Amino acid sequence: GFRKMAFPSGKVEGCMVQVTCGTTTLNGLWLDDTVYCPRHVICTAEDMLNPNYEDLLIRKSNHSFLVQAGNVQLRVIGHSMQNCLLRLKVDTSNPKTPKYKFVRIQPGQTFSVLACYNGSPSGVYQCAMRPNHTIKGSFLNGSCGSVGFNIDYDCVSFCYMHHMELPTGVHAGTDLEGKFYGPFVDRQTAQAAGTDTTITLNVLAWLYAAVINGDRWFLNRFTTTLNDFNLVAMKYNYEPLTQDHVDILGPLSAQTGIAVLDMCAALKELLQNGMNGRTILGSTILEDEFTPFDVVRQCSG
Amino acid sequence: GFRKMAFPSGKVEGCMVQVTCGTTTLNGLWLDDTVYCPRHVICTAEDMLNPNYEDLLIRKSNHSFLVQAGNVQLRVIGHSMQNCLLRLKVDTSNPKTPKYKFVRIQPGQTFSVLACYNGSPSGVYQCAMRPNHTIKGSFLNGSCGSVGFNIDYDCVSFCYMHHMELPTGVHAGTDLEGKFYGPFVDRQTAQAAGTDTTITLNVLAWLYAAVINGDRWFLNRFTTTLNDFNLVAMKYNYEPLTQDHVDILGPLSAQTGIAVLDMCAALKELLQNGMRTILGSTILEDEFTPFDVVRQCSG
Ligand SMILES: *[C@@](O)(CO)[C@H](C[C@@H]1CCNC1=O)NC(=O)[C@H](CC(C)C)NC(=O)c1cc2c(OC)cccc2[nH]1
Ligand SMILES: *[C@@](O)(CO)[C@H](C[C@@H]1CCNC1=O)NC(=O)[C@H](CC(C)C)NC(=O)c1cc2c(OC)cccc2[nH]1
Repeated sequence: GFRKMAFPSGKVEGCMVQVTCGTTTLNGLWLDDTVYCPRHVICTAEDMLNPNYEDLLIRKSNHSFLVQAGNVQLRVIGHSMQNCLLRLKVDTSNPKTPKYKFVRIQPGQTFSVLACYNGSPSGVYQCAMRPNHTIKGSFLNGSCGSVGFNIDYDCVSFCYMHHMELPTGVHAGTDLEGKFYGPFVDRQTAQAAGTDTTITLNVLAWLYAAVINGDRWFLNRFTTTLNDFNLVAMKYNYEPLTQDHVDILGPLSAQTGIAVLDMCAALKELLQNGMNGRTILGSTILEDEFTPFDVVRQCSG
Repeated sequence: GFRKMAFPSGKVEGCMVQVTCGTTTLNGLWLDDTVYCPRHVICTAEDMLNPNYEDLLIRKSNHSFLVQAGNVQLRVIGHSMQNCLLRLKVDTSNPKTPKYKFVRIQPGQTFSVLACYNGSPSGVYQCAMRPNHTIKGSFLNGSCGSVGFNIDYDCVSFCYMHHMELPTGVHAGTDLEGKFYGPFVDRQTAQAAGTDTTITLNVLAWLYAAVINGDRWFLNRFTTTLNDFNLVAMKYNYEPLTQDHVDILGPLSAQTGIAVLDMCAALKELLQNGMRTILGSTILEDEFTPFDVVRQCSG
């Protein structure tokens, strides 16, 4: 079969802690002797409308922060601001720290989210970095500080820390350097994102995954040039496909025997005609949150 | 919006091992000093076509089993078969054993699956046990012995151990007592599942989830008996509701003030007259249980 699959979250669960400053509590990520968390933990409800973060942070001391790993309190021995995050130095190192890296994910790429509440892991799901730099996640009150990550041979690449839910229900956050993805700001305001687009490379990978798993009703005897495909794709708010993206689909094309441009012609027909009550891999819409890597990993190992 | 979400898998990852007999390898579950795994690990590829498990197990000794946590071997000191599983006693009690229970889930219930290969966890996803006793999973060669589970208050309830991929691409397995879900058997044969039906309980949970989010156009001024609903639902390939299903809907019914039977009358009208959108599609979702809805609406 074919399902949306997240990385096993164990390596990340062992890093989640709770951070409290006054009456504000959120999640933190404890790696070696540092705890990372969103900086708005230092704000009161009144500060959040227009916070002068450097001004608010200089008024805090080490004992202002209560850090808890389960029932155990970790003593904060230093603090510094890391863009929209705080870096809290603690007096003990996390023995459960995996091999890790901090990466800045690009639009179209996917990652797993470990949703946490009060320092306790609660759920794990897969998300994609949207072209408009939001993520379509599922986060409730207390989820700030939850992280997004990928795993490669026991190394955890952390790429996202959660901060905000927009009025439309989509989400905004930062990388682990504290830099927001997109034009968002950590202030208590209603913020709109730019117009989103469909991740074309991922839709094509998902159509290849459908062929690999028996679904091929949408295929046709036609072909298209890359430019003619891109003209139709842009008309429907889909990202243009570059020659680099065609090359990425090489392995999936060689596996199914379907040329990349032949799959583009099938997608062009789907965009123009529609699905007309039919389904692809159980879905009634074109799915764009599976990368070619996600498809290859799930079908081949 | 709603999405499939799995439980954090760490407590289960700490229990995954690999079990090998000859060149046949699969996954096992290590809890305290016992390792549970599919009994077909004792078969060569040719033995699987028509195996006599009792006879095949007589010639296996404790020294025949290679159990590994990573590349660390755990010595087997006892073995027994329990239905379609093997229970191997090992010389080491797993320090990472969470608080746990073994449960046999009912059709319609959801659970997380930790797909494993060679004892190494690879991915996690949420599955629903279909009324035909299959799951629409994603499994490759080497996935046998992967487990399904739910976590409630740091207690892991194990409910599924993977054994087979049917010719239609759906999957079959057993509970942690080795009893298959459905009429399947552990042999290398093409087996067919019965025709599947829609999980009525979960469609009702999805309607309550829509009401919780302010989408309530489909509610009507009538009610139905459970029997009248069951008779109409079966004409639409929907499962009949049981007293347990009505009980499970208790919290959602109290939260919205919609009696379960009043919601069945709304669903009955949707079935007989069609659909407009709900949350906000024309297709009703049947893989989110009443617990899944509460978990994503209330937190
Ligand atoms: C964090 O848990 C707070 O620590 C929280 C997570 C969201 C709550 C619900 N779902 C979530 O994803 N984030 C916030 O509450 C942030 C805090 C900022 C960065 C200081 N704020 C918002 O997400 C936010 C504020 C407003 C708003 O105002 C006025 C109006 C409309 C939307 C909105 N979202
Ligand atoms: C286990 O990993 C074996 O240890 C394996 C898992 C499947 C392989 C691929 N995807 C999976 O989910 N299970 C099997 O290979 C089982 C072994 C049995 C229980 C002894 N066999 C099947 O799943 C199986 C056999 C046949 C078949 O024959 C002939 C014909 C059609 C389908 C089919 N499935």
